[PDB]
Amino acid sequence: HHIAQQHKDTVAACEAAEAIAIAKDQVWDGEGYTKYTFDDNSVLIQSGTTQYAMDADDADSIKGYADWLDDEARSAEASEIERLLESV
Amino acid sequence: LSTASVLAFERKLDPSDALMSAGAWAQRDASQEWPAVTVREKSVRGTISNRLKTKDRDPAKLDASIQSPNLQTVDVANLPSDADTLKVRFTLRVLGGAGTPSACNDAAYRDKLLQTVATYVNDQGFAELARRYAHNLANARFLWRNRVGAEAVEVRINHIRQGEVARAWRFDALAIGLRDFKADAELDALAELIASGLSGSGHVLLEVVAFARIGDGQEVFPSQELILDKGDKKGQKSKTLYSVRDAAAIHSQKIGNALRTIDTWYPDEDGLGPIAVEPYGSVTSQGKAYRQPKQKLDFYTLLDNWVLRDEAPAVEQQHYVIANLIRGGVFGE
Amino acid sequence: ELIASGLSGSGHVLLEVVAFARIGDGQEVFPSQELILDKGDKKGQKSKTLYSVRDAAAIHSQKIGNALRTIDTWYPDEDGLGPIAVEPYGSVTSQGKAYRQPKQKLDFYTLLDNWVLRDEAPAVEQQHYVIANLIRGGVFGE
Amino acid sequence: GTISNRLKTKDRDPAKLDASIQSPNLQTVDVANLPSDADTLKVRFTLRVLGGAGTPSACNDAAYRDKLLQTVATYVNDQGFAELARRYAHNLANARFL
Amino acid sequence: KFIKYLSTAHLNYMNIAVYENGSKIKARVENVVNGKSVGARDFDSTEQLESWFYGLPGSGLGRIENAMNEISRREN
Amino acid sequence: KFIKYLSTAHLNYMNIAVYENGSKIKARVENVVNGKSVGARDFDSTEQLESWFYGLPGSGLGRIENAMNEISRREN
Amino acid sequence: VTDPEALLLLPRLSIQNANAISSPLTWGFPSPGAFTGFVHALQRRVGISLDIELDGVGIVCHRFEAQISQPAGKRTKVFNLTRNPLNRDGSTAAIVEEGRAHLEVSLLLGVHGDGLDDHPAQEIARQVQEQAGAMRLAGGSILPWCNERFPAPNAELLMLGGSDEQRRKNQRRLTRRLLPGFALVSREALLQQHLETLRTTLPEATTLDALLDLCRINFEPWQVRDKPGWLVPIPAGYNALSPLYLPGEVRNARDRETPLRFVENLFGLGEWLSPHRVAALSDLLWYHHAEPDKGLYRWSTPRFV
Amino acid sequence: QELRQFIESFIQERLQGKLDKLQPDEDDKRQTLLATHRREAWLADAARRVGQLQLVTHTLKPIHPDARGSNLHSLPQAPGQPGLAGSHELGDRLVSDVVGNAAALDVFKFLSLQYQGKNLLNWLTEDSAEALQALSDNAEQAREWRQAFIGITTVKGAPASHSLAKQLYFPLPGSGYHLLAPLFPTSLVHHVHALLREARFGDAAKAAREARSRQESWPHGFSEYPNLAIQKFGGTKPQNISQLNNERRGENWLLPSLPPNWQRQNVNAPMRHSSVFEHDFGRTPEVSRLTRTLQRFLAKTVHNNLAIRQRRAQLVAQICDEALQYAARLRELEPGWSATPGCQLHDAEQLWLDPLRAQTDETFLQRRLRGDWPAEVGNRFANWLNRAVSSDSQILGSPEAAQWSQELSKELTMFKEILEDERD
Repeated sequence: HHIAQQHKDTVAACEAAEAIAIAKDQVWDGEGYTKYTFDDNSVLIQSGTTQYAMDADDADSIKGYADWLDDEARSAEASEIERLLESV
Repeated sequence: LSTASVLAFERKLDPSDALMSAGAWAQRDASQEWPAVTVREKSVRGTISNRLKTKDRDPAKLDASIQSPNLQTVDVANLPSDADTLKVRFTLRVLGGAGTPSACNDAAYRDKLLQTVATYVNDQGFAELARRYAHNLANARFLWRNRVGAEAVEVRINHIRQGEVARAWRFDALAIGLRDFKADAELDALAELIASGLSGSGHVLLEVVAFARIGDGQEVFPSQELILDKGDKKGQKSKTLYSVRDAAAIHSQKIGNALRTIDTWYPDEDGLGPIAVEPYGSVTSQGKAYRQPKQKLDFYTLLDNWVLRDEAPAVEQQHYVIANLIRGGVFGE
Repeated sequence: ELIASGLSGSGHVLLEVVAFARIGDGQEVFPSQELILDKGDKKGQKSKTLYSVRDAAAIHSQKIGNALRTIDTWYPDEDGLGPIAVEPYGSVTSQGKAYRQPKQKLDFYTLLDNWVLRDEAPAVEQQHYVIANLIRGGVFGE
Repeated sequence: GTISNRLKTKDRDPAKLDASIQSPNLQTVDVANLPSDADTLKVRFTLRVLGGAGTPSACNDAAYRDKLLQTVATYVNDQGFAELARRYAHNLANARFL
Repeated sequence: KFIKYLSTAHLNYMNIAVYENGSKIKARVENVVNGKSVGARDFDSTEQLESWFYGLPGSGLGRIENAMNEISRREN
Repeated sequence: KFIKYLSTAHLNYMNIAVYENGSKIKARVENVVNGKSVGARDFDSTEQLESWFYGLPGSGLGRIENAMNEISRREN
Repeated sequence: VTDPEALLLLPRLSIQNANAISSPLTWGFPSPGAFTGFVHALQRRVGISLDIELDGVGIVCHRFEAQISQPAGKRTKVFNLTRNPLNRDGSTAAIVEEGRAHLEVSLLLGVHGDGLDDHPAQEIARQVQEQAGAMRLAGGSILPWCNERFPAPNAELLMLGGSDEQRRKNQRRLTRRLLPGFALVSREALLQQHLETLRTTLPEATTLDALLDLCRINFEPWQVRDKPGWLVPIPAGYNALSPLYLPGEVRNARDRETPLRFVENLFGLGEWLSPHRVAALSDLLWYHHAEPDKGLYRWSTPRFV
Repeated sequence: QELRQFIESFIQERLQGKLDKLQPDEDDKRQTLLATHRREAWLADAARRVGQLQLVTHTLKPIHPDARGSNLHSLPQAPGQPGLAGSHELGDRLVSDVVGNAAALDVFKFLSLQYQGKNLLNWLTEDSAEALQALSDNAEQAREWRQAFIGITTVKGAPASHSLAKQLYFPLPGSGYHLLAPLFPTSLVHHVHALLREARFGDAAKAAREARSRQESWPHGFSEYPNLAIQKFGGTKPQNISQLNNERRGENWLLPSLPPNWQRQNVNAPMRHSSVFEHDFGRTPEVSRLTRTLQRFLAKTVHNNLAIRQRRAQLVAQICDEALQYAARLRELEPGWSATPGCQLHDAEQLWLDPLRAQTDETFLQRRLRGDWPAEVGNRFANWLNRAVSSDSQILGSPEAAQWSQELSKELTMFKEILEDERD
């Protein structure tokens, strides 16, 4: 999360975030996403230039995590948004 | 001397699929025409008795879900109503030559490995490992849940050279302990047979037959197959059972799991008992992984420190490493 | 004393149970009924199959096992009806009711959590209920 | 068969009943009866009593399992299995399984 | 939002639940113990639900197996 | 259009009727009292009908039972 | 492609836990390459020490039962996998998928060497069987002897010498022990014929493979198209795309002494038969030839027809 | 020079896709951040990060997910055999898609607009003068980016493999070995599975099987696929295995390759009277299927004699050889042939199906049935073939029953010729 704020446009330190952190997701539709899961349950959405750093244990930041989707991207991801409907 | 990037060891102690056939005790010596135990279906009307949460839980769905019966179709295998003895038969080859890999990049690393294993065999034989293998064939580890709650379990082991029988052993599985490896004359004879097999000094084919008194019409326990459960179509049926041509059976790798329970050398606790030999020595049912790589007792750590650097570990850890080479596997990067 | 000596692990207990009933000449007996599903095939089929073994009518094993574990005379609602069998969320499928609700504090999961984790021992009869559920067995946990 | 189910009387006209009992309710069932010269049912089964009713077969935690075994062993040491085996003996005594 | 279960007996933990969204209803095949659903289908009123459901080939739980195999159909 | 019955004696209300469509004939297994048919089969001429029919295994009404079990065959 | 003098026969080899995937597009009975590579492994373990030469293999395939499943009434099939040990960390792993079979097969062979003058027939066949009893035939184990060791004696038959009555006599003595099995050959000339028949629209061959082994329902202005045999798609070789590499170039090879290319399989047509259609049993063995100037590999039975 | 009307218009259209969510405080930086990028710097920052993707047509990953190594776009040649088929017959319709970190496929669709009815893909590997007329930028920009655009369709820079890549030795004509690393034909798999999904359902398949519901068919022909087997890649995450859409959620299924005794049976010859009375038939569904196929070749005249000159001769061999398979299955399975009723008409078939010798057999067993070369079951078998398939007399007036009678003559002759050594 903070790693894409001190290096918010430095993609080389995002490759360092690939070097340090844990497993990765990908999203294929009309657009294209990668998802970097972290140990603090922080998933970096990455798309071309733009990005979004998610903060779990907060449903408003998951609303912001759903602010970066097409409705075809919301044709997928529904088992990922409803997966995060527990954290209180 | 870096490690080889490709390593692969073929397994030794190759078992087969065990077949189950039921009959009557004291008709036990003529156990050759006994009919097989068949797998059949039955329906089961149960209630829903799992745990139910409190988040996103409408109590109408809750009380509507608890107060309604569940329907389901399972497979069972039972003895016939006029038979109280389970017969489980399988065979076992002992190949031998337990140091030579089947695939290796380096030639210096492979020669160093063969000098290490040949140094181990020349310093001490295969008597320890064949003694513990003889104890796992002595009792009835390969009767997993069928052993639990039985009156008398008898194991008969035959050695085969031709269309004949060379030497026959007849044991008693309940007198022989489950956790205490105590010596015996017959177990030293059969341990000399297995130890003579793993060293490459001959051909060893064994026929293992197990007998258990359970009860008239009770339930036997074959091994259970996979319904993959990929999203949709859960299906009406549940608990399908493995079989061969109209007979219930156990998988070969489960008997092979039951034979290689050697490891009494955990760092954590030697009070529980021997559980089987794995790299990162783990138990799937308990959900725990003994022998962590953060310690220095892992198979990869001991093998790297004993082949590349000549730092020989303790003797019992050397028994662990050679036990992993008899297991075989896919090693290297 | 024989069964209690069996459950404690002090020996091996195998029992043979034989039951005899006078019903009448040529009357009807009641085996257990199997599952069929009327789907879309041709020319119809049966509507009532009965469970059998090799040319003999029979009863399922879990129905006898249901008949053996009718212990529970300790409902919060009413002890006047009678003992119905031991279940977590202790329920009757025929009556359509679920006694021993989780909104109370008499469920098996609630008593087991309050008696293992927190050392809050319940009443003695509820302890008989919890150990009866452990003799029943099942799939517990999450 | 016959017609003995409830009706909503939202699509139940008096001609629909006569038309529905013109209809076939033909059916094939299974029965089991005693022979005509026998008046006694015999029901035979067996029963194992295993024992060791505290040890689970699968458990993640090791502390929770040891606490569970101390709880069950505390129960058995405080009082035996006499109550449960008394009620099991009463269910084998009569004929609940009939 | 929840209305009722469509069948009165669960066929191996699976059942069809009927939901309400305003001017439309939502039938949804789902597991009972967990809660996660496998496929869904949207109707306009309960008269369309019962009028479509009672036209399925079957009776009893063969009808609910055909309905679960219809709503949770592979869409492509 | 109708030509004749193929058998001279009805075997439980069932008989094979022979029809004409122009340059082809139509054998059709049918009930007699009602009239509705169960399966049909098209031939080119009556020589093909008798040449095929007299090669069936049987004699008398076993031949017409085999013919009714042949024309009204499950096609799949 | 050299005709053998003898035909060594292995009677009943029962594979436990075979590999029933065999290709990315076909499914069932495994590749011919396992059954030829087994013979070359016998050539690397026996034939240099008994001075014989093993070239081909004859598939007979008495029995085959794949561990499959078909739930939910669908007309498609799934597999029956096994477990794996736990995670590196200690939770669980992913699930790869693997086919499975309980095979039983008989294998003809082919002998060229001079060991017949040095050793009798029972010695040669006994050494070959008692080495093949400790190997793994198609990715799975070979079941050892049991009470069904009664067909386990081998046979061996010199093919060139002797009168023709002994040729047809002992040949029919062989084919009464391969009697329930169904042989397997390669029939690509039929595929060229169907290319010339469907050459009105498009001469593509992969869509011909998609339009051979299937039930073509052709309606009437419905008639099922008559199948001229029990045909089956099999993998039939490699058609390497990459140029060849020196030994010490590619990281993670098996050994650093033999060259490499990257290959893909090559799909061909095969046919299951009865063994009595075959004119001479020496026209049944699977060979594989090559020309590594280009990427062109194949298994074949040349001169079957 | 309409490439500037491709780039400078299409990036503007993607800016019109970004006009749906635009605030003025972000538009104050997004004016130059979108326009000054949209002229020149979108291709610079996009061209810098092309190497995160990889455009190949054969991927190593479905062999094992943990395996890292060499994926290949290389399909340069189709030199294949006169009779063997593979992924060399693609030619056109090259569905080659993206493997890699999916965050930057906007470059890939940008490279997909080159082949929109034009030969600019060769102008993306070469032809920098065409980039001087159309793109009209500096030589370092257009030529350096042109060097950086081939790098999605080519390898990373060094050959590699893995210990989970199924490397196989292959012996030579008297020479050494070539160890080979096979791959997964992903474009061929996607093409063939597009064909199978077009065949199993679609427009004309639902229409023609709807005509099977209506018995009202028209000129069309469809087909049916027995025994397709599902193979699943990735597990619960078919996204990380790349290119797999919702249409292909690890869903690669396999055409069957079964040997035709995969469905074994129980051999129906017990001591019961039902199989003992009708033992002369010896039928399976395969036997009656071949017999009815033989009956269906009776309304075939000489007008289409290409089929009947070949198929009728082969068509009778499988029935008698299938009867040899029936005595095969009866032989080594049920060795118990004791005494029972009916030993006068089932006595010639008993000596035809010669069982094992009894354990209580005396010295009078080399004379009781030693000279039993039972050529009478070719006569009973001939009567069974004659009563099974119809023998037309209009083919008897012609030479079709002299040649046909010659075919059954020599075929039953060779069948008895196999039967000459049933005991000796």
